[PDB]
Amino acid sequence: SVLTGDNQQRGSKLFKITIALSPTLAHHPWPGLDTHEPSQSSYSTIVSLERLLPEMTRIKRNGGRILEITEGE
Amino acid sequence: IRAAYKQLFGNTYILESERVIQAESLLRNGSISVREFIRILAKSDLYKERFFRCTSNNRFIELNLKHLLGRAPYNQGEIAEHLDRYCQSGYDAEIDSYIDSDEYRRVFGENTVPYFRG
Amino acid sequence: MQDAFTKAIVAADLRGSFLSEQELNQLTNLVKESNKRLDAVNAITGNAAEIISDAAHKLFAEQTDLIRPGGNAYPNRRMAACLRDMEIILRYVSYALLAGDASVLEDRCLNGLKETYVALGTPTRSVARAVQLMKETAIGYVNSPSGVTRGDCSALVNEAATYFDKAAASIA
Amino acid sequence: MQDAFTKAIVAADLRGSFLSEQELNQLTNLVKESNKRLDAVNAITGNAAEIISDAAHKLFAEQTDLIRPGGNAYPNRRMAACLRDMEIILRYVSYALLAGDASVLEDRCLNGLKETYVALGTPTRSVARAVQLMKETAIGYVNSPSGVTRGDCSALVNEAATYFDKAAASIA
Amino acid sequence: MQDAFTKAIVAADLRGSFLSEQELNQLTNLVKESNKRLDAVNAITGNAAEIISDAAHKLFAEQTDLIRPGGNAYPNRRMAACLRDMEIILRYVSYALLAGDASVLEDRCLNGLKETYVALGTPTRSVARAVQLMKETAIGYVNSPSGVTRGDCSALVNEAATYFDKAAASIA
Amino acid sequence: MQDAFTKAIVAADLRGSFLSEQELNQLTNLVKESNKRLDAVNAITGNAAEIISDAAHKLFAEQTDLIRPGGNAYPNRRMAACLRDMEIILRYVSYALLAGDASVLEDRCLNGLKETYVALGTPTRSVARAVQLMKETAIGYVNSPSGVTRGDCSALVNEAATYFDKAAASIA
Amino acid sequence: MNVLTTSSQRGGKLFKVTMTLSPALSHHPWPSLDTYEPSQNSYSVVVPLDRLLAEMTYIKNKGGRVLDISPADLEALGPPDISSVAIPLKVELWAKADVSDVQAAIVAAYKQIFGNTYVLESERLTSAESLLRNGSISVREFVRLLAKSELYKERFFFCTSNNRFTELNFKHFLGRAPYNQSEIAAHLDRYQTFGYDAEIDSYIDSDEYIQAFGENVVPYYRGFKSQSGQTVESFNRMFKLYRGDAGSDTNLNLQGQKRRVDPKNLLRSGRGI
Amino acid sequence: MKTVITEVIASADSQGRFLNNTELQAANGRFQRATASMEAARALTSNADSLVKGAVQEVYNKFPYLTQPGQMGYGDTNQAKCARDISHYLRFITYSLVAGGTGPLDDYIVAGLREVNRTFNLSPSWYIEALKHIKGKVGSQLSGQPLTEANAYIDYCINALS
Amino acid sequence: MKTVITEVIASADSQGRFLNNTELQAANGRFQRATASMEAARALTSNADSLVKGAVQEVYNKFPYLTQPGQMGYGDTNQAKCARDISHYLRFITYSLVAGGTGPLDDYIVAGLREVNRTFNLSPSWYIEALKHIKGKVGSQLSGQPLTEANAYIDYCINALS
Ligand SMILES: *[C@H](C)[C@H]1/C(=C/c2[nH]c(/C=C3N=C(/C=C4\NC(=O)C(CC)=C4C)C(C)=C\3CCC(=O)O)c(CCC(=O)O)c2C)NC(=O)[C@@H]1C
Ligand SMILES: *[C@H](C)[C@H]1/C(=C/c2[nH]c(/C=C3N=C(/C=C4\NC(=O)C(CC)=C4C)C(C)=C\3CCC(=O)O)c(CCC(=O)O)c2C)NC(=O)[C@@H]1C
Ligand SMILES: *[C@H](C)[C@H]1/C(=C/c2[nH]c(/C=C3N=C(/C=C4\NC(=O)C(CC)=C4C)C(C)=C\3CCC(=O)O)c(CCC(=O)O)c2C)NC(=O)[C@@H]1C
Ligand SMILES: *[C@H](C)[C@H]1/C(=C/c2[nH]c(/C=C3N=C(/C=C4\NC(=O)C(CC)=C4C)C(C)=C\3CCC(=O)O)c(CCC(=O)O)c2C)NC(=O)[C@@H]1C
Ligand SMILES: *[C@H](C)[C@H]1/C(=C/c2[nH]c(/C=C3N=C(/C=C4\NC(=O)C(CC)=C4C)C(C)=C\3CCC(=O)O)c(CCC(=O)O)c2C)NC(=O)[C@@H]1C
Ligand SMILES: *[C@H](C)[C@H]1/C(=C/c2[nH]c(/C=C3N=C(/C=C4\NC(=O)C(CC)=C4C)C(C)=C\3CCC(=O)O)c(CCC(=O)O)c2C)NC(=O)[C@@H]1C
Ligand SMILES: *[C@H](C)[C@H]1/C(=C/c2[nH]c(/C=C3N=C(/C=C4\NC(=O)C(CC)=C4C)C(C)=C\3CCC(=O)O)c(CCC(=O)O)c2C)NC(=O)[C@@H]1C
Ligand SMILES: *[C@H](C)[C@H]1/C(=C/c2[nH]c(/C=C3N=C(/C=C4\NC(=O)C(CC)=C4C)C(C)=C\3CCC(=O)O)c(CCC(=O)O)c2C)NC(=O)[C@@H]1C
Ligand SMILES: *[C@H](C)[C@H]1/C(=C/c2[nH]c(/C=C3N=C(/C=C4\NC(=O)C(CC)=C4C)C(C)=C\3CCC(=O)O)c(CCC(=O)O)c2C)NC(=O)[C@@H]1C
Ligand SMILES: *[C@H](C)[C@H]1/C(=C/c2[nH]c(/C=C3N=C(/C=C4\NC(=O)C(CC)=C4C)C(C)=C\3CCC(=O)O)c(CCC(=O)O)c2C)NC(=O)[C@@H]1C
Ligand SMILES: *[C@H](C)[C@H]1/C(=C/c2[nH]c(/C=C3N=C(/C=C4\NC(=O)C(CC)=C4C)C(C)=C\3CCC(=O)O)c(CCC(=O)O)c2C)NC(=O)[C@@H]1C
Ligand SMILES: *[C@H](C)[C@H]1/C(=C/c2[nH]c(/C=C3N=C(/C=C4\NC(=O)C(CC)=C4C)C(C)=C\3CCC(=O)O)c(CCC(=O)O)c2C)NC(=O)[C@@H]1C
Repeated sequence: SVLTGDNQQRGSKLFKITIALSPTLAHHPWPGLDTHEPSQSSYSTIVSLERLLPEMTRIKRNGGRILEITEGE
Repeated sequence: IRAAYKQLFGNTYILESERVIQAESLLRNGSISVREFIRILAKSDLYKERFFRCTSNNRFIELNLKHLLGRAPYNQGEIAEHLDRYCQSGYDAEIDSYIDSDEYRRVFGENTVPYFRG
Repeated sequence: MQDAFTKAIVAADLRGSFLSEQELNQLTNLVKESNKRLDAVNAITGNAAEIISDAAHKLFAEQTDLIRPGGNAYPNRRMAACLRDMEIILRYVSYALLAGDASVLEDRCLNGLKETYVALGTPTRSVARAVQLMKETAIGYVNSPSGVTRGDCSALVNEAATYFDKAAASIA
Repeated sequence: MQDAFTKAIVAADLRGSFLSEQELNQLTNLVKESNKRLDAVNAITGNAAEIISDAAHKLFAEQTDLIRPGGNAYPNRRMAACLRDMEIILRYVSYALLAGDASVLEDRCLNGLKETYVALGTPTRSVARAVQLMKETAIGYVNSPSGVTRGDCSALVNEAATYFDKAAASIA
Repeated sequence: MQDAFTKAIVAADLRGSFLSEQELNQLTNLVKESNKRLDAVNAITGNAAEIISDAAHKLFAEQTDLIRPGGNAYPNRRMAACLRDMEIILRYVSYALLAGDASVLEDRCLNGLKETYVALGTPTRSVARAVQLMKETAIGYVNSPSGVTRGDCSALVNEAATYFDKAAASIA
Repeated sequence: MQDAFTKAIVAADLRGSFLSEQELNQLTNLVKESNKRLDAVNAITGNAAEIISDAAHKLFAEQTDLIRPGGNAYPNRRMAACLRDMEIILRYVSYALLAGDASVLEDRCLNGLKETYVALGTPTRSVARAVQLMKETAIGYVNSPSGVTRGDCSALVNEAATYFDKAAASIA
Repeated sequence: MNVLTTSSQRGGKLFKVTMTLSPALSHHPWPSLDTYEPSQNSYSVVVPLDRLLAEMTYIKNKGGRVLDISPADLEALGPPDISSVAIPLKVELWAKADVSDVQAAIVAAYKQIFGNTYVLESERLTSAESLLRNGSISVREFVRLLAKSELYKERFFFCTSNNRFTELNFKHFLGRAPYNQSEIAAHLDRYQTFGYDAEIDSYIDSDEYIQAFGENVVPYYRGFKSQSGQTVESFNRMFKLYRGDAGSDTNLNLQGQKRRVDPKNLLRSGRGI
Repeated sequence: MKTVITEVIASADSQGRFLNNTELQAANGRFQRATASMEAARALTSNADSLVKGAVQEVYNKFPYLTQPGQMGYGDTNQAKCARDISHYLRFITYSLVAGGTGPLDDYIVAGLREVNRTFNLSPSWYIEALKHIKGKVGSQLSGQPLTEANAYIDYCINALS
Repeated sequence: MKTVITEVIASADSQGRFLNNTELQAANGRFQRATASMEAARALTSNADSLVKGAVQEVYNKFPYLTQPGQMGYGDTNQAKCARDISHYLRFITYSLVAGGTGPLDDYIVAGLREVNRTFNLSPSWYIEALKHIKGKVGSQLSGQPLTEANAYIDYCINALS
């Protein structure tokens, strides 16, 4: 997801992260085994440095792994 | 119920018809304080039409003061105080005033059948 | 975030030194201008609605197609966006103007703006145009107010311009 | 949710039986009226804005204080709420009218409503009043439309009333 | 119940100690003021009827609606209550004033008052208003009496105020 | 939220009137004291850590049991809480002091505090005690600072007290 | 307690009154010291409007103090219908959402995030809304923005106590009502050191939020249906947190922010800390 | 309600930190300014009436048709209202000067402005003129900072209305 | 970084609104104060060194054992460090005066203070003394508001350290 401007209102250095997506991370609200999105199997997000560590750790315990990390600017 | 009837009634016979079932209902339920149960009695037509009509104003005052509380009336003035009420306010208030009086509350105030502590 | 003061600090920090006396004198004088600085901002904020309204009229008189079916400003929905956007940009610019620094503007606002516009199919050119239109109107007020002590605001006026322009450029 | 049909079902279910023939004939007839029913709804929705606008005017002509400082409809902010509220109630009423059942109205709207109003210090009395004001205006339209095949709508009209009234009552 | 003296005692008790000499000197001086204290009370009680009467007039001149059909002070029955209430509050305040302590007022009077008012739909705001109206009138007398030895009562006057205010606040 | 100024406004609003000249003069003078007001706050904030530290020591010297096995301040975990709490209360008090109004304190800090304490089994009395202990220490600083222009702060000092006390009372 | 009749024989509006009982008010008929029965530590009386005055004076003259008075009509009203919340609905923002689908999510969010509470047009946030519908922000990220927004702080956190704010937060971010004292504690500690922002972040970050409506699903009421690791009492708490539909979390009402869940109830479910 | 003082408290509160130097600086600002603010309020309060008359009037000159029968400007009730309303605007403005924040304005006037106006078909335009005319008059009785303050607030509404 | 100016922008930004009068008032405050702030900074900057020497020294008097072998205060390396460190604290303080906010302090010094100190077994106490001693000296070279400002910031650290 291309950042339109700095996403986050609270301010710090922002770093784009691209993740392969587990079904669990973005379960669809559907009967039977949940399925992550068809279009995005690689959700890309802009995160503040402070939140970076939490985001990454949550990503890590979920099945999906960081494809790449890029600074957001 | 058995006791309540006796103490507030003359000890006069009470027929099953006479007994008010709606007040008796609610005791099992809760939601009626026993002092409030006793209020329902006497607010009853049963007591007013009989034990109130026949006797003179003075008579029922003494008999209330007996039925609701053991004491007979200590002084002329306090009997007079209720007599002021007769016209001053509705009868229901005056009887309500007795159970609302302090000593009714002080002894056997709540959750207690009145007794002839006299 | 950042602003004029903080900035100078940061620089000093990396050298590992106390602020040079010379450098203080930048800030000392900056303070003196405050009053001027403030009024400038006040003027913008006071006229905000208008500035935009105005700029828009002119924008649409020029590029008729934007408002025609198939254009980018059509229909209502889109139009609305376009107005909102202009405003935003303005808002930021103001912020900067107060801070005495581009940063805030660049970071929160301008960064990624171009790309957005591109992805949407919004014509970046026209956006830029609008920004300028705004610029001129805005300056108009900054520079011609009522009840203010008469004096020279040029210094501030130009800095204002620059901000507008950084905007224009990075969008374009 | 619930409505006329579903309702009858549910009842039948608890008895454990197929629908009584008698009961079918309630629904059979209900169907026949549909067309009428529908137009009724249509009339409300069509005039919505007005219904409210109107009712309000009259509400405020009556209870001047509501709009005076210290009243409940003052200041603007509050006023707004009060308008919004009226609308909502209306919205629901309509819904009910279609369903052929109070439920939706009771459950979504009237549930908790009194208590809210109480906690706020909103005077329940006045609210109720407004509801009625609305009622009368609304009926006005339901009952006097244009271009519709002429017939008797009373049956529907009264049911409409009832809904309004359930509202009035439970609020009050 | 409680009052100034008793209070100090209680505190001392929990520490498990005799009264500190310092603390005695609070009470010693408190005694000295008695005479002043008393007259203050006397003034209120003496003018009671009036204080109320007055406050009411002003209350109703301000909030006309209270006395209009649909208001809270209408009809007679209600009006009566409202008057009675004011009085009560006053009565208590006085009590406190004598005691030299808020407690009595809080415990017997203020506790639960708000909630009552709420349940009834009585507008707490207006009640509070009345309390103040009373306050001012009352002070009026406390502070301007006849035949009393001339001196400074401020200390007492302020304490009086506070009591009124605790009332106003907890109701409101 | 609320503060001294806003408050006076609100009152005026309900009367429906422009501010009384008398009333302005309350605010006018309030302004004058600002400087004093501020320093007071500054003093608290400056000494914060200490105030607490101090109060605690004294609290625990008095009520030995709190720190004994089975008491409420034991073990560590609990102790921590107790410290944290004190701080919070303080923080708020300060806030109020600046605002020139209890409100802020009452709403976010005090309201429901008692009940919490009760539910937990924390002994309300002891909490209250701590609050006072704090009070005295705090005033200590407010009233004896260094490098400040010497004058009378009493007015502020007392208001400070009151805040502490509202706290003490509502907890207790 | 349930009150059986709304009005008395002679027309009057019955009012429940709750008082902390005192030994003088009620006392057993026993030798030794007078003791009020334990079960009636809190005692509820139902009285006509007329006697109220005299009934309460007496209660307060004795050691009794009035916990609360409620009109009997509001009382002895059903527990709120759970119709709408029994099955919440669910809102999913698909990538490449149509202009309408984006609008639906926004409206749904504002509902659950801010409770029934109404959001004025001025109050509503254009920038955040703008970002969704171009891509770039998850529904989850929109949620974050809203909690961080002053609107939310002014309503929930700034008026009420942080004990209030935590459950208020639980409900908005997760359907669930708080289970156990521990959760309330934990959040308060987090607030002290980390500050507001980190506490807000924790809820959205938490796996429970991820496990149900993790990303691009507006939050819906998980409470009012059985959930994993949820104490039965929590379900009952939900009824206290959620009153009806058209009932909102309001700083506006008299003493507006208070506790829906009494602290003792939390302690019942779990204690240890 | 938004005033300088309330905000800093709020911000301090959110972060969970004591009021430090940062905030006090801000507060100080509010207080220093007040002297000018206060002056302005005293000036408006005094001339209130006259300003109101002049404004109401103006509006009619600007929009003659309003005074014609079957219009909104027509019939005394409406005129009374029109007067009342403007009074309000003024009232609040004063408030805001004194409070040292837009707060008062926001909560009474601004929030919900649109919908009110929509549902009763009040054209923002009108109010605006009122204000402008006012602004012009105020631009005589006041001067220097007092004036500047007056403007700020008056405008703030113009912008909110439009 | 947290300064008066940055915050108001932030708050304005969050709400999504222009800087109105409210915020400007605040800003003004910061600027008026600056003159005093700036003065203070010039005074500290000049006497830096001397303050540092005095402080370091003090610490050792206060905690003699530090200078004994096998301790932290012992051996020049450590002394050098000790000096360096205090310099820093000072440096930042100046910064903060000029910036008109705690910002600089927060981000350099305060954030992560604890853990650093824990892992290297630096006792906060020490630093504190340094500061206090400083504060005392500063309490001569400065006076009036300039002084007051100096204190505020110095303290702010004391509180953060403890
Ligand atoms: C069956 C004919 C063949 C097959 C299917 C299969 N799929 C998965 C896993 C996934 N398949 C999808 C598909 C979709 N993504 C979408 O968003 C949509 C709708 C728009 C669809 C239909 C996705 C996303 C997944 C990943 C997550 C999931 O659990 O579904 C599997 C299992 C893969 C695994 O390792 O778990 C299978 C078997 N693949 C075959 O082998 C069949 C020939
Ligand atoms: C108006 C002068 C011109 C114009 C505007 C326009 N914008 C969009 C869509 C968007 N523009 C923005 C703007 C921003 N991105 C940011 O990051 C910020 C600051 C935080 C802003 C102000 C964004 C995010 C969008 C996309 C979503 C939206 O609803 O705005 C459009 C519509 C494009 C679409 O199809 O969505 C338009 C028309 N473009 C023109 O044609 C004008 C010359
Ligand atoms: C510049 C574009 C135009 C201009 C500005 C100008 N302003 C002043 C002086 C002041 N301006 C203000 C205004 C504010 N100070 C504040 O604190 C706030 C926020 C509440 C504002 C809006 C103030 C107080 C002053 C000082 C006193 C005064 O008004 O004179 C000057 C004078 C020089 C100076 O630097 O102070 C000037 C020149 N005047 C122009 O001619 C430009 C069109
Ligand atoms: C208008 C007829 C009268 C009036 C109403 C009024 N209501 C509020 C506030 C609220 N009212 C509601 C109502 C609803 N919320 C819902 O979602 C629904 C049904 C689904 C309804 C009908 C609620 C929840 C609120 C709280 C949120 C809010 O404040 O907007 C007020 C505002 C309270 C205040 O004092 O500020 C008002 C004024 N009051 C009158 O004066 C009219 C007689
Ligand atoms: C009743 C309140 C008033 C009224 C209504 C009325 N309508 C009809 C008949 C029809 N009306 C409709 C309208 C609709 N049918 C739909 O499916 C929809 C939604 C898409 C609408 C709005 C239709 C189709 C009919 C049938 C054809 C026709 O118009 O004749 C009647 C006649 C009775 C009947 O159809 O059984 C009536 C009475 N007219 C009044 O006089 C009332 C004031
Ligand atoms: C008068 C200033 C305002 C007003 C008051 C008002 N009160 C009632 C009814 C009651 N008010 C009370 C009063 C008290 N209860 C207590 O415990 C105490 C202290 C001992 C007080 C002050 C109570 C209990 C009642 C209910 C029973 C009663 O008979 O009073 C009403 C009438 C309520 C009704 O619905 O009729 C009123 C009007 N309301 C106003 O209009 C004034 C602003
Ligand atoms: C204070 C609000 C006003 C005021 C009072 C004032 N009173 C006194 C002195 C006395 N007042 C009393 C009155 C009483 N003492 C009692 O025991 C009773 C109940 C029967 C009353 C009503 C008494 C006995 C005294 C002492 C003798 C005397 O009357 O002078 C003073 C003098 C100072 C003192 O403290 O004694 C004053 C000032 N005077 C004001 O100016 C206020 C308006
Ligand atoms: C210290 C003087 C005394 C003490 C305090 C104490 N408190 C707790 C537990 C809690 N404290 C609170 C209180 C607050 N939350 C807030 O937001 C505010 C301001 C509005 C306060 C004051 C809360 C919520 C808790 C419960 C959860 C938590 O611990 O965070 C304890 C711990 C007891 C326990 O088991 O929870 C203690 C010890 N107790 C003493 O012994 C001192 C007399
Ligand atoms: C009261 C507990 C103590 C006290 C205070 C006192 N202060 C002044 C004067 C000023 N104090 C300040 C302080 C500030 N102003 C600000 O803007 C800020 C925030 C950055 C602060 C901390 C200022 C600037 C002044 C004016 C100049 C001066 O210092 O005198 C006085 C003087 C009287 C007056 O202001 O009218 C006093 C008395 N004095 C005491 O007795 C306590 C020590
Ligand atoms: C003693 C081991 C501990 C203790 C007890 C204690 N209790 C009270 C007060 C009351 N305790 C009761 C309990 C009962 N009343 C009943 O009727 C019954 C059973 C039928 C019980 C068991 C009650 C009701 C009271 C309050 C009123 C009363 O005394 O009747 C106290 C004193 C509290 C007071 O202020 O009166 C105490 C001390 N507390 C201790 O110190 C021990 C740990
Ligand atoms: C004057 C320029 C024009 C005018 C105005 C007018 N207004 C209304 C009705 C309302 N106007 C408002 C405005 C306010 N009322 C408030 O309480 C506030 C906040 C303090 C404002 C800004 C509102 C809310 C209403 C609706 C309710 C009401 O009765 O006030 C009318 C009456 C129209 C109607 O009743 O439908 C009029 C005429 N009058 C003129 O002649 C000018 C064109
Ligand atoms: C002086 C009171 C004591 C002293 C100093 C001393 N410091 C260290 C180690 C460190 N000191 C710091 C401090 C800072 N470094 C920074 O970058 C900043 C922020 C701008 C500060 C304030 C740090 C980070 C360290 C840790 C490791 C390192 O510096 O590489 C020591 C060494 C302790 C050790 O065990 O290594 C010493 C001795 N010397 C004394 O005598 C006092 C105890």
